[PDB]
Amino acid sequence: VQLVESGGGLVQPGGSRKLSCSASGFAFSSFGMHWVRQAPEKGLEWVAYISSGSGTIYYADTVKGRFTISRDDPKNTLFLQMTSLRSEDTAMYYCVRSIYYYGSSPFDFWGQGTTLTVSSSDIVMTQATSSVPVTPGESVSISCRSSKSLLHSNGNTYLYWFLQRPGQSPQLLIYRMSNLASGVPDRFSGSGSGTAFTLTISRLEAEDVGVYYCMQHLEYPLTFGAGTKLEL
Amino acid sequence: SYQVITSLLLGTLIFCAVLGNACVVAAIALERSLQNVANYLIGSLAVTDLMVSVLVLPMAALYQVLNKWTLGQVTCDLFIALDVLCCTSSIWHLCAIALDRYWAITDPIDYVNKRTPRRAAALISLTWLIGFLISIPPMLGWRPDACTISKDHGYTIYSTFGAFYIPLLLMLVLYGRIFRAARFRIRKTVAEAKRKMALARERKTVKTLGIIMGTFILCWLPFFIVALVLPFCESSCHMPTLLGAIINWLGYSNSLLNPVIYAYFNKDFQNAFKKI
Amino acid sequence: LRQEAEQLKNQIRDARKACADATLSQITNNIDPVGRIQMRTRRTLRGHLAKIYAMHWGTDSRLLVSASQDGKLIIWDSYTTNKVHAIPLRSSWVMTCAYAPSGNYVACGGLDNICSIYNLKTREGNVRVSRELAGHTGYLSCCRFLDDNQIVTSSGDTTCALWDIETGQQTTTFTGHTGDVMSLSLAPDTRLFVSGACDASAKLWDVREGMCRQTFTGHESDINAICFFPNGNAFATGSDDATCRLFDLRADQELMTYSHDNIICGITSVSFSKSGRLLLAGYDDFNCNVWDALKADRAGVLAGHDNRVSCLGVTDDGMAVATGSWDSFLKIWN
Amino acid sequence: SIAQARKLVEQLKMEANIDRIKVSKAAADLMAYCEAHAKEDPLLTPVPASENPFR
Amino acid sequence: LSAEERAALERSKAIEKNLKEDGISAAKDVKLLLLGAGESGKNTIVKQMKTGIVETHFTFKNLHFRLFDVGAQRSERKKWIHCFEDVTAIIFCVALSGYDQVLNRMHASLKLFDSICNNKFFIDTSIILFLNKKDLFGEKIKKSPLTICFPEYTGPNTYEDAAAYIQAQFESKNRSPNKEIYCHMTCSTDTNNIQVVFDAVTDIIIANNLRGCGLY
Ligand SMILES: CC(C)CCC[C@@H](C)[C@H]1CC[C@H]2[C@@H]3CC=C4C[C@@H](O)CC[C@]4(C)[C@H]3CC[C@]12C
Ligand SMILES: CC(C)CCC[C@@H](C)[C@H]1CC[C@H]2[C@@H]3CC=C4C[C@@H](O)CC[C@]4(C)[C@H]3CC[C@]12C
Ligand SMILES: CC(C)NC[C@H](O)COc1cccc2[nH]ccc12
Repeated sequence: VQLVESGGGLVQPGGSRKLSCSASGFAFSSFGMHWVRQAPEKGLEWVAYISSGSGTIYYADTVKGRFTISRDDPKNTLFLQMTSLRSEDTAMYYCVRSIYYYGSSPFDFWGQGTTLTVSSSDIVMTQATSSVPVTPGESVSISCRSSKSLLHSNGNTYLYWFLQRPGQSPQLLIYRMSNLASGVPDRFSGSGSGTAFTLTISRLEAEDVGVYYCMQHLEYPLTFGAGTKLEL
Repeated sequence: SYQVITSLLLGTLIFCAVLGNACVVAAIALERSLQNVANYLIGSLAVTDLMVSVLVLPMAALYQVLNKWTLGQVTCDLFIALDVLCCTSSIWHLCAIALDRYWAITDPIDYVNKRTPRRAAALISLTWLIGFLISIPPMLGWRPDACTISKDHGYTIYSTFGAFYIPLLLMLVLYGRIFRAARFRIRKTVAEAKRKMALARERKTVKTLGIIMGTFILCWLPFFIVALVLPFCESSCHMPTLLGAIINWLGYSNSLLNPVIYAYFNKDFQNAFKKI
Repeated sequence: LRQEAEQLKNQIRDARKACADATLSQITNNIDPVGRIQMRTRRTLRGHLAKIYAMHWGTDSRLLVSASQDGKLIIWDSYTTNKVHAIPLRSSWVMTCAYAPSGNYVACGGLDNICSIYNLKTREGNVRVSRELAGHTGYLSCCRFLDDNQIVTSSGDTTCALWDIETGQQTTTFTGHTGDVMSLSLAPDTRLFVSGACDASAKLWDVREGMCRQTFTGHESDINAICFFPNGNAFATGSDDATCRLFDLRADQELMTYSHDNIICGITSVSFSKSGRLLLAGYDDFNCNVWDALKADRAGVLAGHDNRVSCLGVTDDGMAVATGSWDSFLKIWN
Repeated sequence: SIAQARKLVEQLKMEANIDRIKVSKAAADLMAYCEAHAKEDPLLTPVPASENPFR
Repeated sequence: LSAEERAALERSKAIEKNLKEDGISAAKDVKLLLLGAGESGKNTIVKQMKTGIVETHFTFKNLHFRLFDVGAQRSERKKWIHCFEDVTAIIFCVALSGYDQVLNRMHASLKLFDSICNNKFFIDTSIILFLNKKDLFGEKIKKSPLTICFPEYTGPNTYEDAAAYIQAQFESKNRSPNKEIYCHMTCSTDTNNIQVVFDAVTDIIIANNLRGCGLY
């Protein structure tokens, strides 16, 4: 499984270019596809979503109308047609693999990303702490707050935890509140209820250094909390 | 007294037609085993006949019992349009059923590979389109306390030949080809018991096509002969207005008899009705 | 040696009659009978386009897999009726399906003589065949996972097999049936399983030893369905002779028969409620009858299928029963 | 052949020498389990529609 | 619904669409159950048309056939014979040169044919009977008479009359009005059994359609 973005580069403000995603190694047609961007110093922000089969398309309000997400299943390619490229559009754009069925793990694989450079009602996820200093071998709990209850009437709490390691693309740790992602050691733990959430790391290694991001998946304008960095 | 007999007879006919057609439609909708292209056409014929029985037959029976149109001229125009629409659609449903049977019996490859419910829907829509194309021209303009259809000679020919005579010729031709195919199949099938059963099959084929075509003809031909000729006898010929009612109600009774021919005689429909 | 075999058979019969002190009906004469178990179709699973032969509930009691002759293994979200997966089988002639207790795998098989193991949870988002278990010389009629690496299959080759899925090899072959083995039931502890075969006998097998501990013979015709009681000390069989029979492992004989004069059709599937007081049996006469497993009383009926109820299953939490049928629908009942 | 009869005899011997319990105790244990779990049997004792996931 | 519930429902709808497409594609297949007994001409007609069940897919005159060869299943048929309840026809292969052989071959074929004809799942299923090895039958009918198999024959020992008697014995098992037995004699060197099965299936479909209209 690998997602390879292309495009990016440097553009003038008001310009246009298409981001591409060369998916390979997985059933790309069966996955919903997201574009999630990260400004050079700020945290993740979800951009657009195209569902499996292209039936459903969503955009962030800040890019809706100007940005167009499209996929080509036969060539396993995901596109982001960007128009009227404002200076606020500079970011590293990540393509995110996500599949949706009962028990599935959305947002489980992320592409390496391409940096786009532009020259010059939504649920809120709050990570009050940031840049918390940690010591290897001892536990740490990363907290998260949501403006609305992420718990749905179905019983699921649509809270996602991602680990953005330094220099590496984000990596899902917990997909629905208290659901460990595949390949994540069973020392990361997720808990909370309603609007308050914590991610506990039991015995943090040197690889757990990184920015940890919340994400709600209850109402669709997916919002990340400002990341909570972990530093040695 | 005398009008009570007419009211009871016509009301019983309307109730029987409504019950029969609604039960055919309900059996189609209730059973997975009756959701077939052929059964879609039969159930659509039942839907059309139920529309006849609930829209035309009550108003026509009111006109018959009261011997006069005690409703509006707008309502009279609507009644004529609905009557022609629904009767033409039922006759062309008979033609569509015959066409589907013809394709099933003479084109098994199409029956397997190309026969889809979209084709049943297309045939149904085409029958209703012909019904509209026959019934709307009088409202668009092609034409006394009496509600009678337009007697325009051009419209008379167009509507009698478009609702019955072209349907009659198509259905006669299709069922003649179906008969020839049925005998070809039986003769190819044919130890004396084998010839016994082949003769029984030919007898069954002639009985089935007799029921189908004889019911259609004895119901609608007496009405449509008069509907074609009598406008051309605008001064000489005078229908007793009892024979006219009789022939019109034979045509209406075709909507009562169609469920019996196409559903209540069907073995599949009988089993499905037993399931309820 | 036929004389010695008959002598041992008579000794077994005598040992079984020595334990037949009071029948199950004599001891359950005083418990309050269940009144009328009136389940209702809560969900109808539509999407199969041929006869459904097998279903198996998930251990989460929410997902279930169904096997249909249309060549599709469909995993259902029974709460929402959502289709989680639709697995296209290489052979459409599937007559058994097993959902792994972990939920990571599903199995299916049939006239191809293969148990195909499907990985439901792959890095690629598609369900693929992880292993095809070949070695049975007859159709596979039942398969049940012990875990992610072990699955027990029953076959029309008259044998049952234990498989190591990683090696794809028969760890144990369970021979001893003379008729086609039609059903399997693992014990809750999964240390031993019962198989019912066309020889009208149910054989109890040790999974590790690989030997037939006990043989149970009360049915007059082919046993199609078998299921342990929830505690694993008894099991119920469903055969073509229109009877269900409850056999105790320790008593080593039939304790109860679930038959009715108005039932003459064969029995396709049996399962127990969570407490095991209800034996739910699927019949050729298109419905599922609910039996008081203790009093043999016909507690209820699950009518609603237009063809033979080929399979049924009770959730591990006991909330719902799903019945599959030849009419291509699965119905969830409460 | 003869080996098949030998195997059948050995299997019958291995099956004949087991510790069978009385069917009275078997039925008593089946009762004990049934009434010991009758409360947690949603099919035996239907749950309120709030607690029924298939509502 | 939740966003994830909505996307799960969308996935379920896509699955339903694919299932409907697959069922539509599958309903266009003419499914044939190939039967017979051992050394009959089952494999010969499979080769002419071209592990426990073998599936031969061929298209002839715009008709897609799925031929299910199940002879490898050496188990009780009635446990899996309902799997083929909805075949267009059964193709039964009988070796004509089996009247003279015991392992009687032709009595076994007749018993199997009777059980298949009078199976409750094949009440109205027509049978494309193939009487195979007609050339070997002609070779061995001039030497030995048709009395080793049928003592009650008492007819001419000629090839045509003996073969007609065998065919009559097989068709005597039909005993059903809604089912026809289409009997063809083959010699393993004739390239027209594909045509024979196509014509028999066409006749079956036409007769089923006529029965639907009440004309059969
Ligand atoms: C409105 C009502 C009175 C008209 C009904 C017309 C019916 C009753 C008439 C018209 C055509 C007639 C059929 C014509 C042909 C045959 C074939 C013969 O072998 C049996 C009689 C049979 C089947 C007739 C039965 C009666 C029949 C079906
Ligand atoms: C089952 C088939 C034969 C039903 C056919 C019955 C039809 C032809 C019969 C039964 C009752 C009859 C009606 C009874 C009463 C009258 C009133 C009279 O002033 C005009 C004729 C009219 C309107 C008859 C028309 C024909 C009629 C509708
Ligand atoms: C009371 C009258 C309105 N009854 C009419 C009868 O119900 C159907 O008459 C026709 C249908 C189609 C085409 C037609 N051209 C002439 C008559 C006609």
